[PDB]
Order: sequence, then structure tokens, then C-alpha cells
Amino acid sequence: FRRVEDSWREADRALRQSIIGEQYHRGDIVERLLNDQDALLNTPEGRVFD
Amino acid sequence: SETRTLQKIREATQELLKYGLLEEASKPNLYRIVLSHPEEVTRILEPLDLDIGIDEIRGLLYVKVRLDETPAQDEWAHPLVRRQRLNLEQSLLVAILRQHFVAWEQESGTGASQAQIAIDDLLPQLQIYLGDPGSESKERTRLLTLLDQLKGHGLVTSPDAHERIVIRPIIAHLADPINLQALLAWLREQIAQQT
Amino acid sequence: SETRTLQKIREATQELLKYGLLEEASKPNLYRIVLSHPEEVTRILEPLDLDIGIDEIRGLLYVKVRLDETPAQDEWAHPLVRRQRLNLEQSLLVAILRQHFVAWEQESGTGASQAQIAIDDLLPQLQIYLGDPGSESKERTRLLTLLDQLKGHGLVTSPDAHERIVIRPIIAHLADPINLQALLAWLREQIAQQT
Repeated sequence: FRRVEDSWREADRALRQSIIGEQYHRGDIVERLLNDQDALLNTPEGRVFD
Repeated sequence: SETRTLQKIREATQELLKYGLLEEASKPNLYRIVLSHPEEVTRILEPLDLDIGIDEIRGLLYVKVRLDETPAQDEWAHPLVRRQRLNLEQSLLVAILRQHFVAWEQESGTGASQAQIAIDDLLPQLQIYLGDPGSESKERTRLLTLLDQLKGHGLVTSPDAHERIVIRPIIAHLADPINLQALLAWLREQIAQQT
Repeated sequence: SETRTLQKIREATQELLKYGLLEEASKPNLYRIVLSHPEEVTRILEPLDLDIGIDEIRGLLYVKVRLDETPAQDEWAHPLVRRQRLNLEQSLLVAILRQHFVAWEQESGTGASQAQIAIDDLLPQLQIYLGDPGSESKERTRLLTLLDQLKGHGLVTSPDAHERIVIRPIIAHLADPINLQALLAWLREQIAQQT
């Protein structure tokens, strides 16, 4: 459990470090938000734990 | 020989100087009074090297330093400015607040009700830059300390019962195009020095 | 566009509103200018309910509240002038300094250059009303920090290289000097009563 949480708290930083590096682009945001799927989905542990 | 400025104007300008900024959302009876006699207020504030700045769109009045007939110098070296120069880590939170404010403004229009943000949304944003100390208590204390230091500048109220903070509209003027351009230039200079 | 107030008078007004008092002994230019343009300064300060009282004998200026002559508001209240009550130690120290200044004036006359008083002279006198806090270092540090606190209000100069101080002329115009004499004598009598 305490490593699934570490994985999720690491797939979030690797997302806001790209939402802020894309100072010019929109696709990498709308492609996620328009999809109701888990925006913070992290398969390598999230898809097992679930 | 002796003529007193209209007592209403004296009261309004004294309150305006005391708080640093005035609003129709909290003190309409004084905001209107100042907004009807801007020439009188600017001339009264002229000797102190302080000048009014008006915002009819949002309902905001504020006082700002002057430079005319005494160019250059430094805005914060002025003798009456009672608070320290802005700090980098504070300006980061200022930028985040301004981003939330532009979102809210462009959604609901300008001046419609009040802009609000929940403390929850601000902890993650800082967590990218300032680093994670692995203790929600400590980073919450850090965020609250930053917000309190910003209340000394009049950009935000303190957290209320629901852990929410109003973003005072003065922020729209503190970080606007010219100032942001200067800040970007200075930050790029610092980065170049770092290399 | 419009005429701008002279640079020197603007500097004078800003400095006077920052520190609260000028002195010919430490700012001769600015002090001289203000007395040559009394109407201008009193006009710049009138809109704020502020006004300067000029003490030519001691060569001192200070900002005082202007409010009207004994209206229903028997005691003045002003948005900017935040009233403060000194703590016990500060009150006793101010009383001691007041007594020394009055005594020296009684001999050398009114406005005479104040004699330098050694830090060592004050410590026994405070020890009368406060005893010994535990060590010479502690009491000396307390006296130094109290003198530093009072220097903020402009009552005394900073200790010089030989650890002496001077009493600023401002101490003559304190709010109600009868308070100092009465309290000082009252404690001075209570100590003899209990000893």
C-alpha cells in the first residue's frame, strides 16, 4: 500500500511538470480532461491494486 | 484665511492612507466619495509622493509611489513605504494566485461577485516548486505563513472557517504586463548568472 | 502638467511623517526650510488632520493631532496616530529621563545643550525600582534594549562609543508629564514603606 501511494504521488509530479513545460500547447490537457478516465491513472501499480 | 478640505474627503483619504487600498465591496460610502473627487485626493497625496490609481471595472482604489520630478530612485526606498521588498518565494505564490484570478475572471467576467480559492488547490501547486517535506502539517504551516505575509501586502484575506481565501482584486495591478516583463527579464538574468 | 511642490519641502514632510520630529541639531537644512515656509507645510498637513507645533526655544518640530477645539469628542481619535501605552519598565525609564532633563534645564537654562549621561549612572537608579534581575550583564542588556526601544520614539540618542547618551528635546512635550511624577514618587514611597 505504502508504495502504491508513492507511485501515485510520483505520477502526479510527472504531470504538473509537463503541464507547465507546455507553455504553448493544449492537446496534452484536453486529451485528458475530455476523457472521464482517471486523469492520474498509473497502470504499473494502479492497475494491479485496483 | 483658513479653509478646511471637506470633512468627508478628509475622512476618506485618511482611511485610504491607513489601509493602503479601498473598495466598494466593503466601504462603499468612502469609495464613492473618493471616486467623485479624484483631483482633490491626488493633489492632497501629491506632496507625499503618493498618487491614487482608480479601478471602476472592479471597484478598487489604491495608492502607489510616484517618480515625477524625481526620476529613477527606487520605489521601495521611498521613506514612507512601511513594508519590506517582495520576496521571490512570495512572488511565486503571487503568480499562482494571479493565474487562478485570471481563470475566475475570464469565466465569470470582470467584477462579478468575488474570486475565491480553496486552500486545497494551493498546496499541490507549491509542492512542484518548493519541494515535499513529507509532512502535511509542515507544508500547510508554510503555505499559511506565505499567505499571512501576503496579507501584509493586501492581496488576500486570511483563511476563513471553510479554509478558503478571497483573492483581493488588487492583485490584478500588482502583476500586470509591464511588471511581469521586468520580472521575466530579471529572472532570466539570474538564470544566466547561474550558468 | 500641474505645478509640483518644491523638492525640499516634500523631503521635509516625508521625513517628518516618518520619524515624527526634526531637530536643528541633526538636520539644519531641512529644519531651516520648514520654518521659512510654515504656511506651505501646514497646508500640506491640514487635509490629514495633522499639524506641526514649532518649539523655537529648543529648535524642535513634532507632529501633533489637529482635531477641533473641545468638540463633543473630548478625547481625540485619529486613524493614523495609533495610541500606545508603554510597559512598566519603559514608563519608569522615561520618568527618570524626564527628571534628569528637567533638573539639567533648571541649572543650565531652558534649551541648554544636554549633558551627556553615562549608562552606569542609570543602572543604580533603575535598580531602586526594579532591584537586581540576577546579574550585571542581564541588567545592562535590559537597559541597552530599553534605550534602543526609546530611540525609536526619538526620546534619546544611541549610546556612543564611551557608553553615554543624550536626552532629545522631544521629552519635554510628552503627553501628560504629571503621570510620570506621580507614579515615580508613588513607587519611591512604597519601597521605603516596605523596606
